[PDB]
Amino acid sequence: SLAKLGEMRTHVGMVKRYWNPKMGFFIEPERKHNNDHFVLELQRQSLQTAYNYVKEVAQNNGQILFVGTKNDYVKKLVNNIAKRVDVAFITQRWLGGTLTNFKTLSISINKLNKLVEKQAENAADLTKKENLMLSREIERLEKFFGGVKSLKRLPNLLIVDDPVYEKNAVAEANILRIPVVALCNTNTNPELVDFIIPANNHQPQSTCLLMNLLADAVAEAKAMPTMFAYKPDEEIQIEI
Amino acid sequence: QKVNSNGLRFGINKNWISRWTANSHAQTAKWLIEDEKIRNLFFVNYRNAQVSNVEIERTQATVDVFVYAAQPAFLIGSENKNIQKITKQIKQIIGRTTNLDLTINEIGSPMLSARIIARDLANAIEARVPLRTAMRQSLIKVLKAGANGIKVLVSGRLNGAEIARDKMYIEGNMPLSTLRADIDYALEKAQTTYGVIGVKVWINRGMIYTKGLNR
Amino acid sequence: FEERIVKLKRISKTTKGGRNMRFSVLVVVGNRKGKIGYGIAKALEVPNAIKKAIKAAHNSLHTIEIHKGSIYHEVIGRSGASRVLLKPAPQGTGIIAGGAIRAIIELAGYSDIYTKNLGRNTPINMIHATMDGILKQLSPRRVAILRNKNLNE
Amino acid sequence: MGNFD
RNA sequence: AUUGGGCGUAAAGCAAGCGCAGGCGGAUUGAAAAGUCUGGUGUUAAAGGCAGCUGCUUAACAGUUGUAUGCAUUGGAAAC
RNA sequence: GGCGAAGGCGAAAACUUAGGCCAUUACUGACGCUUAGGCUUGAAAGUGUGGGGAGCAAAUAGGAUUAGAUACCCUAGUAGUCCACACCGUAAACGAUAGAUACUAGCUGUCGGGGCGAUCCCCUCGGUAGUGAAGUUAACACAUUAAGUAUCUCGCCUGG
RNA sequence: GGUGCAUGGUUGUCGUCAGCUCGUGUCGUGAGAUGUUGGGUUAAGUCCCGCAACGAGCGCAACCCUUAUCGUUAGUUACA
RNA sequence: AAUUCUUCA
Repeated sequence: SLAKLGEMRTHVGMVKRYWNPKMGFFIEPERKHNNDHFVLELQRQSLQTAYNYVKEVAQNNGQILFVGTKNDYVKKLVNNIAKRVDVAFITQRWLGGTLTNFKTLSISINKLNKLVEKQAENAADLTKKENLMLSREIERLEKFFGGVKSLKRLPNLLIVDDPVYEKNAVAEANILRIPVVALCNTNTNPELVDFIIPANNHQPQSTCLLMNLLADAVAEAKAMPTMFAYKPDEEIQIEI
Repeated sequence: QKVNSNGLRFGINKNWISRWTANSHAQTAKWLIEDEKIRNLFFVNYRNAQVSNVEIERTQATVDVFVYAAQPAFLIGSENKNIQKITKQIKQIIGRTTNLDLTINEIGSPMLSARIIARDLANAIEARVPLRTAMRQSLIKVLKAGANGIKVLVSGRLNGAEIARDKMYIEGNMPLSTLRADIDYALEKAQTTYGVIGVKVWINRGMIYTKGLNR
Repeated sequence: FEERIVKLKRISKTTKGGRNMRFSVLVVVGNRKGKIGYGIAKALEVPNAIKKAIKAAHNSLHTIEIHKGSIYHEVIGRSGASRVLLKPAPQGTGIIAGGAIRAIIELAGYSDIYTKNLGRNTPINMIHATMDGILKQLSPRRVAILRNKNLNE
Repeated sequence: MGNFD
């Protein structure tokens, strides 16, 4: 099965006594070691349900958004996922007012497309100073819109790396009617996320496993070969 | 408070509305006073044909006037009795010892001239029409033609005394500090029973900087 | 949709030189058949403020059904220290409420209901009290589902 | 929202 | 303010404490019926309040029919 | 930080004396809650009687600045600030929150008890802390030490 | 002639001070805040960085004239 | 030290 319990060799663990007791229901009895390990059957069930939901939304020709903005690592994970398998992504900080309003971003993305097309058509027919200024403007527009330039409507579903760090983003998502999914840390509300996935968010390796599994969930629905497709073996990749 | 935008560009972007010359300053004052009469005549006695502007081209013992409007029809009439009429009121101000040839023409896409805008606002205000609807219709109609922003404002008594609510509307791009932006200006007076109403209109007809020098 | 408006205020912020006169508007919108909503906005001119209020009211709609043309129980609107009492009415007698609440409950699609305000008479908090009073109610089918009974006997 | 069709 | 309000900053917690009287008050069991539940009997003038009907050229009104409410007495059961 | 019902309580020791906390296989059997009237205390100033004046300093004097200064500044300067016997009963006598009781998320400190028993680590019981959801309040903000859900009783409030 | 406490136009002034706001969106039951916050360099809300704000308008910089360099056209009523 | 600024919106 997907994410076999044997693969969960290092997946559980949380910060020492910083938790909402509403995750007491979705966790093991409180461990003395202050690192409350997790229940594997419920996380397996939730990951499978997320797998099916992503399958369905991809079948109905939908688009999903990826957000990852921790210190150095998760942004790199999302970047590697983006360039590896096609998916809508945001690598830099989610801006206040990025989902509840689209016109203010539709103008920006359309201007980005128009000026990048012009730059492709601009073959030094303008002055070098103005060309460099335009290139800097394109970099400015792309460094906040790293992946949102190919979708022209609202996303049907999206994942969140940390619900306590996309607080504005998740609040805006709950304002609208679209469902959301995230690696729900044990410091949230069991209402801000429609599909609860309890896991670690400060340990890089578990985040790696789950981001890769969800990327595969959206990929295998694209008629694209994947590696975690009911494969009992696993892989070794560590932070540095 | 603020300086007019039309005057600052006289001679660096636009050309003089009148092009003429004479000898030393002995009758040039008469030149100005006598062409001013026809200048104000075409604007006062004809507020139903929407004349855009008047150009006076009069040389030594001659006179030529190019006029631009949107419906020259009332200037000429259906049976040319007005053209003899207009010739005559030209005559008593120019004299009986000079020719009187003149011509009227149509300005292409007339919905970009501030003069007809000011005339329309004056006509709307003088008939006790709600000001809000007047400015809204005028602004939407002028912006429908396709151009840069418009700066139209009214001052005076609006249906009551102790005026403190002079409306001002602005949209698009209206750079006044730019040495040239082809922003034409007009000022008009609407005469109502509540005193005089001053309507000021700024119309921007595109950008021309870094290209050309005159017209 | 009938798009009726209620009491409007005249407000102005204060800066260096005069005061920035910019009043606000509040509005209720409803189809008189079950879908209703309310909104509040502000702008410099009347038409712009009205349009913004209509937009902010109409995007934020909510649903409520009609039980024989009236409410079948009593509700006490309790928000911002402003109570309002709603008591059931017979099959039909004529609408009875306060002006703002009259518009609120007429645009919902009710025939008649017993209404009486308590506390303050501020229209905005009064409307909010009407909202949380009318919303937090429950249906006989709801208790039928949650209780161990098919039909309420 | 189990279903999506 | 019984149905129907409050005392942190808008009026209002006595400076605090000891406490008679008064009021409130854990569980089992029987009895009692003081309240509480309740069948019957008697009474609460008429008019008027209210609901139908008749007549004054019609409402006004007049008349007629019925109409609650409290109280005593008596017989029954004992959750509080 | 602690104790006391409150005011208050900090050099040492002697005597008497108040209440509380933890565990109770021990005992009676609801003797419990509140409190109109009543009774006891109650910072500080002050009065009467008998003492003391080191310092401080109301009142008062003079010297300064100011137009004015019967004030802020300075030098003098008395009652008083102490003790013993009596009285006054007032304060922002404040946590601006009457007392009693059970329930309602959490997290991190400090203190006394008991257990494990080197303090430093853990659990259990109570009070004093800070941060905080639901709930509530007009918001400010409260929030297991409630201003929440509630119950019992006293006193009090009704425009200036 | 009166009425600049009925005005249009015009002008002074803060001041060539650098600020003044808007569309959409978010938070607050509200006036409102959020942009305009903060860290840097400039004369400047000029720009950048991060930031519940995304963008936008006027204003300031810019593009005009003039002086300082040189080339090109021209030679008088200069030049000689 | 360090003060006052006549009614009417």
